[PDB]
Amino acid sequence: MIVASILILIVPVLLSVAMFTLAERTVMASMQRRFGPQVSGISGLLQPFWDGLKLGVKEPVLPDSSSAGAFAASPMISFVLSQVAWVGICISDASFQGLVIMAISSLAVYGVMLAGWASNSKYAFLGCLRSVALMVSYELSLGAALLSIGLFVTDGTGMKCLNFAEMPTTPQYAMLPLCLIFLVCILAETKRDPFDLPGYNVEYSSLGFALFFIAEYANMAVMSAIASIYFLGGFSALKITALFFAFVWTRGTLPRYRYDQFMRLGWKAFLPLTLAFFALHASVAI
Amino acid sequence: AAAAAMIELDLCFGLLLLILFGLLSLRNGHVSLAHIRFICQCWLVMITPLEVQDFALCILTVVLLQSFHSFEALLFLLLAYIGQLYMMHSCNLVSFYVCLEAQTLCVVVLCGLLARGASTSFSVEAALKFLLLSAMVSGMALFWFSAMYQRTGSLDMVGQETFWILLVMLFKLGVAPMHMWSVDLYGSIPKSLL
Amino acid sequence: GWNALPSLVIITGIWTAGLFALDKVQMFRENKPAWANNKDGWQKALYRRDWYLQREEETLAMAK
Amino acid sequence: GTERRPGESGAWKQIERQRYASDWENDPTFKRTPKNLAEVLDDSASMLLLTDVWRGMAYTLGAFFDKKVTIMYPFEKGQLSPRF
Amino acid sequence: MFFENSAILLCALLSIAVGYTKSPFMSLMYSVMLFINSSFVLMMLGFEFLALVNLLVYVGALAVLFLFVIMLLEIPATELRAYSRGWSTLGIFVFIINGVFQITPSMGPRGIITGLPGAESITNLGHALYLYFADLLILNSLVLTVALFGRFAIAPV
Amino acid sequence: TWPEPPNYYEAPKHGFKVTLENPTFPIINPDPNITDAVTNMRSENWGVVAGLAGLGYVAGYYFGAKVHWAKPTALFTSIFLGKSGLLWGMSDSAHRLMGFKENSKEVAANLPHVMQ
Amino acid sequence: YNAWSPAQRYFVEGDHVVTAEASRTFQFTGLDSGSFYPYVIATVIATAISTVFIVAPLVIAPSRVDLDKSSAYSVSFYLVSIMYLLFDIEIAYLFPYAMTHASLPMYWTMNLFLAILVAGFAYEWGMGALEWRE
Amino acid sequence: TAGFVWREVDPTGQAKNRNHTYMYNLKTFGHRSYTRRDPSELQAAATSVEARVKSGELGGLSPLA
Amino acid sequence: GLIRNIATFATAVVGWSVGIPFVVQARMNGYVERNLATYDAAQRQKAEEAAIGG
Amino acid sequence: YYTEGEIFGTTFMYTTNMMFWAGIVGAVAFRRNLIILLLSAETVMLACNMNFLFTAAYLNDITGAIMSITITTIAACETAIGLALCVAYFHMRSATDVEALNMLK
Amino acid sequence: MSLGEAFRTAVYKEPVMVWSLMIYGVGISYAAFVKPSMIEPPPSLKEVMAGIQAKLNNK
Amino acid sequence: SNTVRVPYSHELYAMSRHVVFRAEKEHKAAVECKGKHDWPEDCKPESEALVRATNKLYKEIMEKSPEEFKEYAQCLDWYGLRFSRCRDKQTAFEKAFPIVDAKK
Amino acid sequence: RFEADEILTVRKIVHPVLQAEWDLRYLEHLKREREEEAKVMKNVPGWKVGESTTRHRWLAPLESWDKRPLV
Ligand SMILES: CCCCCCCCCCCCCCCCCC(=O)O[C@@H](COC(=O)CCCCCCCCCCCCCCC)COP(=O)(O)OC[C@H](O)CO
Ligand SMILES: CCCCCCCCCCCCCCCCCC(=O)OC[C@H](COP(=O)(O)O)OC(=O)CCCCCCCCCCCCCCCCC
Ligand SMILES: COC1=C(OC)C(=O)C(C/C=C(\C)CC/C=C(\C)CC/C=C(\C)CC/C=C(\C)CCC=C(C)C)=C(C)C1=O
Repeated sequence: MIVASILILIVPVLLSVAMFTLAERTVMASMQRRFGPQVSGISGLLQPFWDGLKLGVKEPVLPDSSSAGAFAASPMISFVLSQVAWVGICISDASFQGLVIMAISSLAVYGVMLAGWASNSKYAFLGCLRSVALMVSYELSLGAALLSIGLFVTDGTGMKCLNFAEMPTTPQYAMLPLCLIFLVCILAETKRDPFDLPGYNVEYSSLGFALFFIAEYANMAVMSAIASIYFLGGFSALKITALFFAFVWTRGTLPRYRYDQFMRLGWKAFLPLTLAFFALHASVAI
Repeated sequence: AAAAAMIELDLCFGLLLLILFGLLSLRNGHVSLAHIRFICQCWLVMITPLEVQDFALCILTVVLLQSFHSFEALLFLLLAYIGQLYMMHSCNLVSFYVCLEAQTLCVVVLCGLLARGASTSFSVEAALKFLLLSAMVSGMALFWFSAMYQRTGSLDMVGQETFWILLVMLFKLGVAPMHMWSVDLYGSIPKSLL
Repeated sequence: GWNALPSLVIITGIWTAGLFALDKVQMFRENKPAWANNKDGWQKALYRRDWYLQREEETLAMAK
Repeated sequence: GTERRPGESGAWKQIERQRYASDWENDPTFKRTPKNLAEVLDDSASMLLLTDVWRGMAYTLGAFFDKKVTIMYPFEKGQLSPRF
Repeated sequence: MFFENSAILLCALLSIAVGYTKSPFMSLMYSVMLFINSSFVLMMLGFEFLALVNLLVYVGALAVLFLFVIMLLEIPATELRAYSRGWSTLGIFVFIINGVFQITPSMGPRGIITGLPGAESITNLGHALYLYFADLLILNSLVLTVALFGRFAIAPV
Repeated sequence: TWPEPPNYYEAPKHGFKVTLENPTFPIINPDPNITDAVTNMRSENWGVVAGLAGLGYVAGYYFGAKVHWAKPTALFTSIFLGKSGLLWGMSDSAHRLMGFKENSKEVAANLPHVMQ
Repeated sequence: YNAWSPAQRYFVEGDHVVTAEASRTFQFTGLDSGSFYPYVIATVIATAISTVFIVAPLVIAPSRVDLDKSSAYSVSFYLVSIMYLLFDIEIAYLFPYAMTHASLPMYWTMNLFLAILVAGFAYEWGMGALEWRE
Repeated sequence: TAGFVWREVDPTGQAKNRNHTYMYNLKTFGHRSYTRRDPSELQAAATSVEARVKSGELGGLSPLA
Repeated sequence: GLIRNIATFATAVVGWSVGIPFVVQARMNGYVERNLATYDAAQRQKAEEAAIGG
Repeated sequence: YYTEGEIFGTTFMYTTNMMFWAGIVGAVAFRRNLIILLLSAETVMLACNMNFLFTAAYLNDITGAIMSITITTIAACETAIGLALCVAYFHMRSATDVEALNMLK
Repeated sequence: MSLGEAFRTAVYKEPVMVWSLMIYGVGISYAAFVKPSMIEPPPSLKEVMAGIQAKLNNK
Repeated sequence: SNTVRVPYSHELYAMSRHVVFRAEKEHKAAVECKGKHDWPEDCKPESEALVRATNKLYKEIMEKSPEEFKEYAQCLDWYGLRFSRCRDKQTAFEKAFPIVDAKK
Repeated sequence: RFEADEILTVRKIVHPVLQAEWDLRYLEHLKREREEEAKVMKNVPGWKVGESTTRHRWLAPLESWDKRPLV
């Protein structure tokens, strides 16, 4: 029954990832006064499936100067971690569920760094360290935000936890600036605009590349569900769609930062703000 | 009631104020820090209890601080003094382990920091060897403490496992034949840390 | 625009149907709509006692 | 607006120059220091809480609900002249 | 209980494997596998939070620093006498005597112990850390301060 | 076997350093706050606070003048030694109030209706 | 895992309980509360799926051998990695605080902990170590 | 404390040297002790419980049939 | 090669998972045997002390 | 003669003893670099941490968890300082040593 | 300069640091002073349960 | 050996208000015995009295108001023994079977 | 806090009933074990059935139903 529940979870995750990448193309097109994919299937509804099948019959490039095992292992590790994080969202009852998902998302750094070590490109090694530095820098603000969230999460028996079923079903109006910081931290983790300067998958083709992008979009959906649980009073389909629309909307209208600019932002703005909010919420919670 | 612990709160408040004062003095470009050293010596006197051995250690460290000149070195020596003072009051292997490890980390960092000239790499080499040799002795201490804790169920330092803890203590004094880390340290590290 | 509406509707429908199916499957596995609640040591002790006493009631039923 | 700030300067020599000297106060293209409480709150609501990102977001959301300029080739064609 | 005992015994294999291989990258990969497997072993004992701390600190933070240092400092010299010099037979004999036959075990005269799962309470841990062991908590903070200042002073310029 | 039902909302009343004594003097207040500690402090405590502050000012002026920064060094050193003395004096007053030190002066002043 | 003693089975005798436990369905409301067992199965299933994704283009795709197709087309990270290590340890320390209903002396002890943290952080800020110009 | 100790001399001399671990644990955690019940009370209580069972104001040992 | 290394790792893991429990079982059997010898010697000493101790 | 819990406990203790001696000896025996020596020191710390957590569960006692947190803190601090020193020494001595981080050659 | 000029220049040149320190100070001050003035202020099991039922039955 | 058991956990939670209002003396005796004596043999009569007094009360409720008790206990079972999700069933059961004997 | 206080009160009510039920079951299991031991060791010279090991304090079983491994 656990294997059945996990496969029944896995099916809409992949279907949703295909529909997310189509919806990103089409919403980005509608903001730019065009159409986006319409030809490939009726209303363009077959475009992600033909992208996946095109990459399926695409030639796998295995460079004969790299280490083949780590090269194969990097997108597998990314994909596996995304699927495991989704299972932790929906098929768990653990006491420290948010800490579990934070631990899983801290493991997601390895696919980037294994891709940087494996492929023998000069600037893949240069960009992997930058991407890892960005993700590493914003993980701390995510953790301090979780500290602020957990100060008010108590179940019926009186025990404090990070269990998702014990979270309240009303929006957390008291933590609006922390919610905004959380959303920009999600944007920084997924390497989206305005942090998309670093790429690391420059040597990958066919289904290894497809695994990289499925992992990226599934991680975006994980973080969207986490933000909707923590701040928006629950996990729902409408909230997932609205937050995804917001992320595409921000990608349509903004330019990106330099490397040192978002490093200064994450180490001089977001971390002191989350720590100061934690101290204020701890003072309130007494 | 926490009224019996004002010296601990005073220790922490003094460290918090001293870091901020050292930051403000360095924003002016002061190339000497005798005022910081005097405040460090005052802090050393203010946290030491009224025993003979405690004050012997305190007066010794006040005299030693006159041979050190940077802010970071003074901070490392103060945080090594905290371990040196509180090891004399340790009645378990928990506090024993933490005080010894704080002292080892401070010594390693000071050996790295203060070297100059052609002897810089020799000092860094001897500091690395000391750190590697210290790590396995710390592992031996933790392993046999875990053995003692499982056997007795308490924190009493009795039984056969005290022989390995004694060997840990003999390593920290440079007792032969575990003496060669100190012989390596004497050949390269500068005279003030010696 | 009107071209972006079908994909955005389909994402919602996919997640609605998938969450409904996953809910029905896990409800069949657990038989109570509070299986995902936080449980401390007392609640774990209570569930384990209930399971073992249910097994004992089954064992005693097949003897009369 | 086209105004400048000490801190929003993209380089390092000007960042070092604005935090160690008040030569930027002579330049007329800089935004002046707030003088009272309400001006400080306006400056903080500019820096924190964004509101400059939001104007661009409102424009792009208006474009999301606007008309499109795409032709459906080859069922629809462009426009040419007899001199082509 | 075959898979649980096998998962327990796998940690010793990975501990040997860290030093056995000649590739530093593969040594770090073995260490990451070992720490993940040990975090799952600690959760057999009933510890949920401390296993997550194991994962988050060692795999999430420290192994990234290891991989950056290795990838920045290791030009391939596995042929350059890392294979051509072999290993030490005296050290292997010491490992066999002390860790396989275990002539000086930690249990001493005892040879059998009953493993018992716990029930971790984080309220008890919070009470202990912030009331009963508060001086040790502050001294751990001072050690972290030593680490931060000392690294920033020792950073190569 | 069956454990005790845990009380999540009650924390133990425990200070990390335990005195291991019974008081040998009359107990006025077993748990005085900071206002209680300052309002029953003796004059010798204020005298040693002012002496420490003055010595700190003079020595800070001496050491801060070598880098031409004498006045802020004097102010900081004065505050540093003065807060050390103030913590000492408040602790002494609280120990007299709790009964661990002699408090004949304090019993005849802190109990207006329980004077005699 | 199955219980190996009569005390672990609440002193229920018989052979029906032993077989019923060994062949039980996974249940968070039965014997497997807070179990973390679905995390292992998810890893196994997802590793199977990604391996099938890796292997399949070696069968159903064209391939041509070429020597050019198989060819290539700071200290700030040390700062970030070591600072992230120390700050992650500090957040892990702060987590048992937030999971308790803390009294006031716990609050002031935690604030002393945070104060030491932010004092070291503010020293590194003031010396210009968080300005990533190099 | 839980890992540190401080030793000071009693000015009056009216303090007795004991094990500070035992004293610390007595103040911090206490010490629970029990006694065996006298057997005559056991048979008296068993007789009273048997009488309460027989007279009908006590139920059975199981809720089942 | 990659297939050789994966096969060697799988072989080492399976061989370790089957071979070490026999080492542990032999060690526990030796401890049980020595403990039973100690119990019998203690019973013999108790009988001797009862015989000449009244 | 012995139960499943006794097999589980004895297997845990045998595993951690072999882990401790593997971390102490093996990287030195195989003549590896200072980076791998620091990794093996982390293996030693992991063995001690697992022993403390096992004992804390075994006695129903809090001291093993306190020791676990402390061990993680001290081990990470020492490892970070050691890696910084390794990088500094490598940059100081690579012009004449090549194999500078290997002192067991 | 006074409090006002230095504060305005500091918040104009670096607003996030000043606002972070203000949030931290508000929390510290509320727990130190504001909370202990306005918001701060053996029965058997049967009386406790009777009180719980009495609190439940009106609402 | 004889089979000794008390009702299931949701039934125990559903009947826990009547235990202190109708079997207080057995509860007091069991608490005092467990405070005084650690060996389970030394507290056997009071343990037996408390078990039998709980089971007699369980037999009383099923004779007087079985359907209200069954729906309330099923509600407590469904929602993980959270009392705040079954106030209406609790009110109906306490109306059918009062906690203390009313109008006496 | 009100919900937690109610649940704590109910758990305090239920805890002696459960401990009593545990005690009676433990006694019955001990009786069965003593019958089995008396059947096994009847011919062994000097063996006593039912010999408690400790002298003063009762020893609970090491293992219990409520503590299980997670994975
Ligand atoms: C620029 C620096 C100036 C410093 C001096 C001025 C600042 C004032 C000093 C700070 C406050 C006074 C010192 C502490 C007062 C404790 C006395 C007390 O009882 O106060 C409260 C005690 O609570 C606290 O605030 C306790 C502080 C705990 C501090 C814990 C950490 C101690 C230090 C550990 C360091 C470890 C050692 C490191 C080296 C190994 C509660 O009062 P009450 O009992 O009357 O109220 C009862 C109410 O219900 C709450 O209890
Ligand atoms: C940077 C800015 C940070 C902002 C921080 C905001 C802090 C907000 C604190 C809000 C406190 C909770 C809201 C009111 C609930 C009180 C509960 C209560 O008394 O229950 C009894 C009672 C309920 O009746 P019952 O049925 O008897 O429980 O409620 C009241 O009496 C509440 C009456 C309204 C009082 C409103 C007070 C507004 C000002 C509070 C302080 C604001 C300044 C603090 C900082 C100053 C500078 C340091
Ligand atoms: C501007 O952003 C974007 C990109 O740049 C970042 C892109 O690169 C792409 C293109 C890349 C894509 C679509 C690859 C990632 C997605 C995949 C592979 C789809 C996953 C879907 C699955 C597994 C379900 C399909 C399989 C089915 C139905 C099974 C069929 C079986 C049978 C018929 C038997 C897009 C669309 C995009 O917008």
